[PDB]
Amino acid sequence: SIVTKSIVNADAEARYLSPGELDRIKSFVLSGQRRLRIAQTLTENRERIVKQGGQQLFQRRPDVVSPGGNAYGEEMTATCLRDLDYYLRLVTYGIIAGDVTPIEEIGLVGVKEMYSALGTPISGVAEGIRCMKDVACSLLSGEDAAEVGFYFDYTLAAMQ
Amino acid sequence: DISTFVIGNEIENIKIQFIKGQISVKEMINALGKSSVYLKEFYNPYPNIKVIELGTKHFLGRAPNNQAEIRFYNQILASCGLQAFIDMLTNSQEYAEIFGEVRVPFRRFPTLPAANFPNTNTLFDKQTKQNSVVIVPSFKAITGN
Amino acid sequence: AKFRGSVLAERGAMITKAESATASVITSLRDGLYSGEAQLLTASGQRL
Amino acid sequence: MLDAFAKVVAQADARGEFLSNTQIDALSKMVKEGNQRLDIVNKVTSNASAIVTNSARALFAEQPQLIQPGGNAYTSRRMAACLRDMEIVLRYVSYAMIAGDSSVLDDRCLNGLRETYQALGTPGSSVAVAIQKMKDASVALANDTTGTPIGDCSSLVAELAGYFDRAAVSVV
Amino acid sequence: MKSVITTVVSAADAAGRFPSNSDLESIQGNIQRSAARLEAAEKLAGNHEAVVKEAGDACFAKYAYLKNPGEAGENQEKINKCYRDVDHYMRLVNYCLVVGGTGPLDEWGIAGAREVYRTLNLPTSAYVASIAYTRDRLCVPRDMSAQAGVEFSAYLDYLINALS
Amino acid sequence: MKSVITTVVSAADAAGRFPSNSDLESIQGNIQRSAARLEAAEKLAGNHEAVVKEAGDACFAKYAYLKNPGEAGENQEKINKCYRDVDHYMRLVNYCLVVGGTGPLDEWGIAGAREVYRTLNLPTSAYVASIAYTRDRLCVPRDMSAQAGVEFSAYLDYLINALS
Amino acid sequence: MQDAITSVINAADVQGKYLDANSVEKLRGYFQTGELRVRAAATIAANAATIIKEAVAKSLLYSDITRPGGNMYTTRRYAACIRDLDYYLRYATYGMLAGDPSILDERVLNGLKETYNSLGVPIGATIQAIQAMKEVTGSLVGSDAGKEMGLYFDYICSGLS
Amino acid sequence: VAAKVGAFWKPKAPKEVPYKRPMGANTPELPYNTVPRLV
Amino acid sequence: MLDAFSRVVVNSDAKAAYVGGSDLQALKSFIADGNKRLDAVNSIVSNASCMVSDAVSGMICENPGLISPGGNCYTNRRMAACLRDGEIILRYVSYALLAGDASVLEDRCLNGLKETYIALGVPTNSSIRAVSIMKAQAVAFITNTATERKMSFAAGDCTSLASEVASYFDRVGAAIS
Amino acid sequence: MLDAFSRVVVNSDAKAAYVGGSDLQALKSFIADGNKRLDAVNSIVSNASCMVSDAVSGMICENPGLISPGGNCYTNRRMAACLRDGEIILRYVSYALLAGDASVLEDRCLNGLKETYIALGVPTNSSIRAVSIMKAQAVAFITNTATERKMSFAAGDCTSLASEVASYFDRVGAAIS
Ligand SMILES: *C(C)[C@H]1/C(=C/C2=NC(=C\c3[nH]c(C[C@H]4NC(=O)C(C=C)=C4C)c(C)c3CCC(=O)O)/C(CCC(=O)O)=C2C)NC(=O)[C@@H]1C
Ligand SMILES: *[C@@H](C)[C@H]1/C(=C/C2=NC(=C\c3[nH]c(C[C@H]4NC(=O)C(C=C)=C4C)c(C)c3CCC(=O)O)/C(CCC(=O)O)=C2C)NC(=O)[C@@H]1C
Ligand SMILES: *[C@@H](C)[C@H]1/C(=C/C2=NC(=C\c3[nH]c(C[C@H]4NC(=O)C(C=C)=C4C)c(C)c3CCC(=O)O)/C(CCC(=O)O)=C2C)NC(=O)[C@@H]1C
Ligand SMILES: *[C@@H](C)[C@H]1/C(=C/C2=NC(=C\c3[nH]c(C[C@H]4NC(=O)C(C=C)=C4C)c(C)c3CCC(=O)O)/C(CCC(=O)O)=C2C)NC(=O)[C@@H]1C
Ligand SMILES: *[C@H](C)[C@H]1/C(=C/C2=NC(=C\c3[nH]c(C[C@H]4NC(=O)C(C=C)=C4C)c(C)c3CCC(=O)O)/C(CCC(=O)O)=C2C)NC(=O)[C@@H]1C
Ligand SMILES: *[C@H](C)[C@H]1/C(=C/C2=NC(=C\c3[nH]c(C[C@H]4NC(=O)C(C=C)=C4C)c(C)c3CCC(=O)O)/C(CCC(=O)O)=C2C)NC(=O)[C@@H]1C
Ligand SMILES: *[C@H](C)[C@H]1/C(=C/C2=NC(=C\c3[nH]c(C[C@H]4NC(=O)C(C=C)=C4C)c(C)c3CCC(=O)O)/C(CCC(=O)O)=C2C)NC(=O)[C@@H]1C
Ligand SMILES: *[C@H](C)[C@H]1/C(=C/c2[nH]c(/C=C3N=C(/C=C4\NC(=O)C(CC)=C4C)C(C)=C\3CCC(=O)O)c(CCC(=O)O)c2C)NC(=O)[C@@H]1C
Ligand SMILES: C=CC1=C(C)[C@@H](Cc2[nH]c(/C=C3N=C(/C=C4\NC(=O)[C@H](C)[C@H]4CC)C(C)=C\3CCC(=O)O)c(CCC(=O)O)c2C)NC1=O
Ligand SMILES: C=CC1=C(C)[C@@H](Cc2[nH]c(/C=C3N=C(/C=C4\NC(=O)[C@H](C)[C@H]4CC)C(C)=C\3CCC(=O)O)c(CCC(=O)O)c2C)NC1=O
Ligand SMILES: C=CC1=C(C)[C@@H](Cc2[nH]c(/C=C3N=C(/C=C4\NC(=O)[C@H](C)[C@H]4CC)C(C)=C\3CCC(=O)O)c(CCC(=O)O)c2C)NC1=O
Ligand SMILES: CCC1=C(C)/C(=C/C2=NC(=C\c3[nH]c(/C=C4\NC(=O)[C@H](C)[C@H]4CC)c(C)c3CCC(=O)O)/C(CCC(=O)O)=C2C)NC1=O
Ligand SMILES: CCC1=C(C)/C(=C/C2=NC(=C\c3[nH]c(/C=C4\NC(=O)[C@H](C)[C@H]4CC)c(C)c3CCC(=O)O)/C(CCC(=O)O)=C2C)NC1=O
Repeated sequence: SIVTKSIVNADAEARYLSPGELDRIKSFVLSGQRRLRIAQTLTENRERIVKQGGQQLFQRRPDVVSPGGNAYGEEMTATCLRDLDYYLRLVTYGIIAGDVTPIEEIGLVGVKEMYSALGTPISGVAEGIRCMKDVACSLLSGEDAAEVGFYFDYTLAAMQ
Repeated sequence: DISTFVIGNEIENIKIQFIKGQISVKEMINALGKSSVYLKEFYNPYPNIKVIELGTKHFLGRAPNNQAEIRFYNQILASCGLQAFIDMLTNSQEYAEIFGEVRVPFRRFPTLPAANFPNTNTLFDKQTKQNSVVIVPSFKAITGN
Repeated sequence: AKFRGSVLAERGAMITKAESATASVITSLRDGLYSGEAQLLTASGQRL
Repeated sequence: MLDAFAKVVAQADARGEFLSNTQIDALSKMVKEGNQRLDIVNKVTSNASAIVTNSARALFAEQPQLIQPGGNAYTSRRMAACLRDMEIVLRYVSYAMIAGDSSVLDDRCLNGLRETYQALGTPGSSVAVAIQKMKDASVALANDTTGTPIGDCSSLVAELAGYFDRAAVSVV
Repeated sequence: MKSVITTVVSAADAAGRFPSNSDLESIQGNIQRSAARLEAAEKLAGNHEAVVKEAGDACFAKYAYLKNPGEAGENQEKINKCYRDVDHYMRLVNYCLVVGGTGPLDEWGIAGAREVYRTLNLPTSAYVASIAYTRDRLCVPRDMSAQAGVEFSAYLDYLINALS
Repeated sequence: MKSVITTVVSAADAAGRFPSNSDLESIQGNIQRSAARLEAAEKLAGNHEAVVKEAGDACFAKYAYLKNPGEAGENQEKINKCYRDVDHYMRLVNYCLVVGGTGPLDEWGIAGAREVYRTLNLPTSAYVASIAYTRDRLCVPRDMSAQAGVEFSAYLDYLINALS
Repeated sequence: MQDAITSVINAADVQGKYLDANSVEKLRGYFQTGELRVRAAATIAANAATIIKEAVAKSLLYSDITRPGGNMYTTRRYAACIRDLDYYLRYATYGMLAGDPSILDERVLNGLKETYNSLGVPIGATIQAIQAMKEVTGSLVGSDAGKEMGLYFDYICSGLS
Repeated sequence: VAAKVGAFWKPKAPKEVPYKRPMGANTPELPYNTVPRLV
Repeated sequence: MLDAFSRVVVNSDAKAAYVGGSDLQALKSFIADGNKRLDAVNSIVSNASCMVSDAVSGMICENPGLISPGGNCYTNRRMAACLRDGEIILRYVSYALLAGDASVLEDRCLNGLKETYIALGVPTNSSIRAVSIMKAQAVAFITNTATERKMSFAAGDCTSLASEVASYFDRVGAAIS
Repeated sequence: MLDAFSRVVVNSDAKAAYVGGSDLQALKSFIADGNKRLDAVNSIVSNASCMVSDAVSGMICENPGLISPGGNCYTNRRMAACLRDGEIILRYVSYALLAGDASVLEDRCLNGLKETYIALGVPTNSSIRAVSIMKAQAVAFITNTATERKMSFAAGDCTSLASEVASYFDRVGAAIS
């Protein structure tokens, strides 16, 4: 949350929120009705984003679903697509919070040591996040897509 | 080890800067304790009274000595914050005597102060997040000023 | 519009920092780091 | 014995996987190098009598105790055995150049050779000097133009020099 | 091509006179500033591949509209030309620290640049976001000397003034 | 090899200079020292089979258990390889009095020699009992000059302290 | 610490669901009052020293607490007590912006009743100084903001008893 | 995916300028009639 | 037009390369032996009107076919225009000594001079002798071995400046011919 | 590198022989003629500044295309790197005369010099001219037949010191050639 992240920056320096930090929190709450409409555009398009984003992934990385890959089998490919739904849900949390804090604490902290324990290619999960960003950003306008595009951009770099 | 509570890029430049021999063990420890990883781990969830007992534990290997020390660090954490706290520990004369610029701090079983032995043993014998108790909240007031 | 204008420099700078770490872990892996006998003797250095 | 193409197949069978799409594309660069890798093997095979003899003659000029009586390369039978060890190591380096993988070199030639020269008394620090002299005679002959079209063969003679360095630290 | 040297040997060539005592007194100041500006050139020559990476994506962090279809960097080989355009300007700033004047940036970077970037639809507001990021990330004890960062950041806002 | 002229020229090249006039003094001081140093080496080369024969059997007089069966002087061929080895060390000292340094003794006769004699079960005390006999058989009249015997007895001292 | 936004996202995330229509109304209730909190938080940061000055004069100044034998008698003991009122005013302003008292349970109230028992600081007089800060603050920020700020002044007083 | 190592925005230089050059005062001083590292 | 620092950056521009620590060290020695360059320009420009009156009248005493009618330095008008022709050449050499290369000498003084003297009928071999006496005059003043005037310097070796000024005077002779 | 003393050691170790007899006699000649040799090294390092610059600027006035644009000594960055090469070559021929053996010249200076002078494109026939110019100066400063400067020496025949330093200079010539 933009509010929580600005308080821990002030509490660390033992001070009050500066007028520049308070001015950012003001336009964060006033733009809440517009940011709630961007998160609901993705919430009503899960079937298209997770199905298309997962179909595009298996064409750029066919070896993860081929016999011998991590996501091989009916139940294993389903868990594969289950994870793209976990990360699309967190991106809607971050659009509403105004910060990458919900994505970081749920599904980015300890994610590399996690996937390495299951034997999952971390670069195959970043490829599926880049393919969901292609579907999701095509549902939005010029602005309101750069906003959605950032939370997909951070999840890529932070995951690698 | 940081693998379970970091994303992976918070203290990556401090590591590369140390392996090149550019910074000493004392600079790598000051730069490591005043990072976003330490602030998120040992400053946000706890009050300043518990942040003092953890700061001496990690950077000095011992619990707080006496009341004059608790009220000295408490005034730093009220005015200047966390990063001025870490500088007062690493730049102290006690640090330079026992750890210098080439050693990493250790558990440091103490003897001489009145309760520093049993207090330092309660800090280092408890596991991380074992409970939310403050070991040395303060010293019971001795008569006088 | 005012909200984005205040966070644009914060956001692009935190993405550059995350990619400088990936580039460093890749040149460090090829440079022989993490191949030591003390790294392969841990369980998390075997996953890496 | 497996080449560069069968090396990535053997690494993927131990994981039980199909080849990745960047692994097919990196094998398509080796096919594109191709005609040039065959120029390097053609240039050190057509001069293989002169790589060995010019770098044998240069070895007994700096180390004259090797051909003194009692030295290791002193007799007709021990001199002819030094000249064919140089011709064998040059043979398996050119096999490893055409394969793209040092697996024919260190299974057929380099494995067990350090412990063999110690059983015979052969100074392995002097075999390494004779290998490093064949390296300079080969890389000076790999990058001359002389009937080939002009281009960049620099990462292929850096691989040829790497096989000679591997054989020279494995004899001692 | 614009130096301490070339402005005093073409002023006395235009008057038709010899090198005078005021001409040699300008070449004395070329000796004195050379310790500070060649230090800034040597730090830039060893670190240029990381300072055009972090300043090239200060353009695209600020201007996300440039990656739309029909825009300036819309495929990957136009984004690589953008970092190449930044790396051309950092090479020319490094030449000005060596020469001792804005000669290589005037002739090879600035002359003709308004006509090119208007014809080719390249916004110069995104070129100056790349150069003002580099001027604002300078740290005069950390990155170079005190006076090495005075004239590293003087050729950087010579580009900012001539592209705006 | 560190030598007479060589060790000055190699130090006048690490500084990159020409031969100094204070670099021609230590050359002349090393040429005048080598006059007596060559007189020792001419004596040892002109009469070596006599000085080896009487230094070899001083080892077997002191260590008469080496001629026992099972030991390092058991055959006659193992005896002849003992007098060969004393003649090898007297030859390397002759090379050290010409070079004017302990270079030939280090590379060609000391490096790895201690590890050879352990694997072959030869006592290093028996190699030094034949060089110690040669050191004090020297007489400053009737053998060489009193200055030549100082250089000759220092390289025999370097070899004694290297084997033992 | 977690604010009203964090607590609404948590109730949905602990089921694995997206934000439904009930979650969006709880989020609109926060965004509506968010401009009144930013305005009270800016006026408290400017009069932070005047609020504590006016609040001590009303409660602690001329009593047994400051006379010889009181807890705030000596000068070190007077400065140490107004440094505590800076803690309470600064952290109650964090909790008002966030709309959650979660930062008071962690950063303020943990181990605080045990610190005051060791030193001998009076609890009944501490609560009366925080209640004087609630009046002085509610006069600067009005009734709407003053009734929200007093919700966290009361949280400290109830956890301190 | 999307790794940016080095100067990714331009193809590297050929680097094919390998030639010998006398190392005045940098030539390694070797032993004569021998090889290094003891025997 | 160019100097020695911008001659370096047009060589690095041909390779699209940054000028760094290899060929910065050749420029740090240019700055360090830089007061030697400024004393050497100052000694040329202080003896310049004796130096041009002696090289032109030295050219007359070598070849006295220029004082007979039909000569090219015959008239009183042509002697002034030859004594002005030889101090343009000294002026552009001392620009090239002060700068560090001979690209002010190529562009502004030696462009079209060969085509001018052919169309004027100015004899070429008498002119090379006029700049060769100026070459021997220049290396005498800046190594301080002049027989009629000695100037006060600090002590040291300036023979590489005097081998640079003779390459500038040989550039004038090669383009006239 | 080897001097005259190291070389008889490495030539007799290669035979397992003692140093004495005909090989020790040639070492007495080095000791006897020791003062005489050190003047021949002294009569080079005192003129080593103007032995170089007379040679580099001497080959320019015989082949003046080297300063024309396109020539190899055109820019001041190319002319300064040629003056540095004539001093490096003369620094090792002085080292090889002082040591009495050509091995410091053959290893540190001429090893891989012919392969470097073609990759840069230095003209070979122009480079061996300046060596031949420097060769004539060295055999003149040693025999004391230098016509612009004499030296105060003792009386005696320094033949075969000049013939030995003649044999080093054409060894520099036959390397790059
Ligand atoms: C050939 C190069 C010359 C020539 C040489 C002679 N020099 C003679 C004697 C001599 N030389 C020096 C200087 C030299 N000795 C040093 O110790 C040092 C520096 C450390 C140097 C430069 C000295 C001091 C002497 C001794 C003077 C004396 O006592 O008389 C010399 C005569 C002795 C001999 O032949 O060995 C000769 C012939 N003389 C020549 O005619 C040519 C041109
Ligand atoms: C100093 C008063 C500043 C400060 C800044 C920090 N900079 C950090 C990294 C950094 N800085 C630059 C630009 C700089 N490097 C160069 O090589 C040149 C010019 C030749 C310049 C102007 C770059 C490109 C980077 C990233 C790579 C690197 O670390 O070298 C930095 C490290 C944290 C980070 O990665 O962002 C800091 C803290 N230091 C200070 O204390 C103030 C804020
Ligand atoms: C001086 C009065 C001495 C002394 C001298 C004697 N030496 C006798 C025989 C002898 N000497 C050598 C010298 C040898 N040691 C060396 O270091 C060198 C040169 C490097 C040499 C040549 C040898 C080989 C011999 C044996 C010859 C032989 O046995 O025939 C000697 C006896 C004469 C003789 O036996 O012919 C004497 C008196 N002896 C002394 O007591 C003082 C200290
Ligand atoms: C003016 C007097 C200067 C000066 C000039 C120098 N002139 C130098 C050499 C030189 N001068 C002449 C002309 C002169 N010689 C003649 O035979 C005749 C008449 C027929 C005249 C007028 C010639 C021919 C030369 C030599 C040319 C050459 O060597 O190639 C000269 C260099 C030698 C020296 O240092 O003396 C200088 C410096 N000298 C002065 O000090 C005042 C200031
Ligand atoms: C690299 C070490 C050489 C060099 C090599 C090049 N060869 C090029 C093309 C080429 N090579 C062949 C022959 C192929 N068939 C064979 O039988 C053998 C072995 C005997 C070989 C290598 C052919 C037929 C061709 C032309 C076919 C084609 O190009 O499609 C080549 C590319 C040409 C260019 O880049 O211009 C290179 C670089 N060239 C060198 O300069 C070094 C010394
Ligand atoms: C004297 C030592 C020579 C000689 C010289 C003459 N030059 C004459 C005319 C002339 N010279 C130039 C070139 C000069 N002017 C410049 O502006 C520049 C550089 C930018 C240079 C190098 C020009 C253009 C002209 C024509 C203009 C004019 O006529 O004044 C000249 C006059 C010829 C005549 O009318 O008789 C003379 C005598 N001639 C000689 O014989 C010696 C070698
Ligand atoms: C070579 C042509 C000369 C010679 C030159 C040396 N000059 C040295 C020091 C030096 N020179 C100057 C003169 C010059 N510098 C200026 O700024 C101006 C006018 C504006 C002029 C005319 C100065 C001021 C200095 C002082 C620098 C210092 O000493 O710190 C010098 C010493 C070595 C060096 O610093 O380069 C030399 C060798 N000396 C000669 O004998 C020939 C003739
Ligand atoms: C020559 C440069 C150096 C040298 C060589 C030397 N080698 C031998 C003897 C043998 N060498 C081998 C070598 C190989 N056998 C293999 O199968 C392979 C591929 C794996 C190699 C490289 C073998 C088996 C022998 C013994 C059999 C034989 O008769 O050759 C000798 C002769 C030793 C002897 O006669 O006792 C010599 C001299 N020695 C040198 O001094 C050079 C440095
Ligand atoms: C020696 C000095 C020197 C320079 C400074 C550059 C200047 C320069 N840049 C470009 C060319 C370009 N420059 C950019 C740069 C940008 N576009 C963006 O998205 C951002 C606005 C911005 C930097 C972040 C792009 C995309 C092109 C290619 C334009 C095109 O192909 O249409 C061109 C056109 C020629 C070509 O297409 O190759 C030129 C002359 N070139 C030089 O030779
Ligand atoms: C220890 C032994 C040793 C040497 C002998 C020299 C040899 C040498 N010279 C040059 C380099 C050079 N050498 C010359 C010299 C000449 N070119 C000519 O036209 C003339 C014929 C000739 C001198 C009169 C020039 C002009 C260059 C520079 C070439 C260039 O930069 O393009 C280089 C390349 C290094 C560099 O460019 O900085 C080397 C190794 N250097 C050494 O370290
Ligand atoms: C066009 C330009 C041009 C030059 C610059 C000169 C350059 C030059 N000088 C010499 C030849 C020489 N150069 C010198 C050098 C010197 N003499 C001294 O007394 C000084 C101390 C020192 C200069 C500092 C010596 C000693 C000789 C040998 C002949 C002589 O004694 O002069 C030679 C070779 C002559 C030969 O032996 O065949 C050449 C070409 N000649 C030219 O044609
Ligand atoms: C034993 C050490 C000690 C000291 C010194 C001390 C001071 C002290 N001074 C006070 C007030 C005060 N002190 C002053 C003092 C002054 N006004 C002036 O103009 C003068 C410059 C200055 C006196 C020389 C005033 C006016 C007040 C009342 C302020 C108010 O109520 O607003 C108060 C609050 C009311 C009270 O008296 O209880 C304390 C506690 N307490 C201590 O324990
Ligand atoms: C961030 C949360 C937090 C708090 C609140 C905190 C309080 C705290 N209050 C302290 C003391 C004190 N606190 C007081 C307070 C008071 N005296 C009165 O009469 C009043 C009733 C009351 C103020 C309203 C006094 C007088 C002392 C000093 C006791 C002494 O010196 O013996 C001390 C001991 C250190 C010192 O003396 O400075 C701590 C650690 N620490 C924390 O981390």
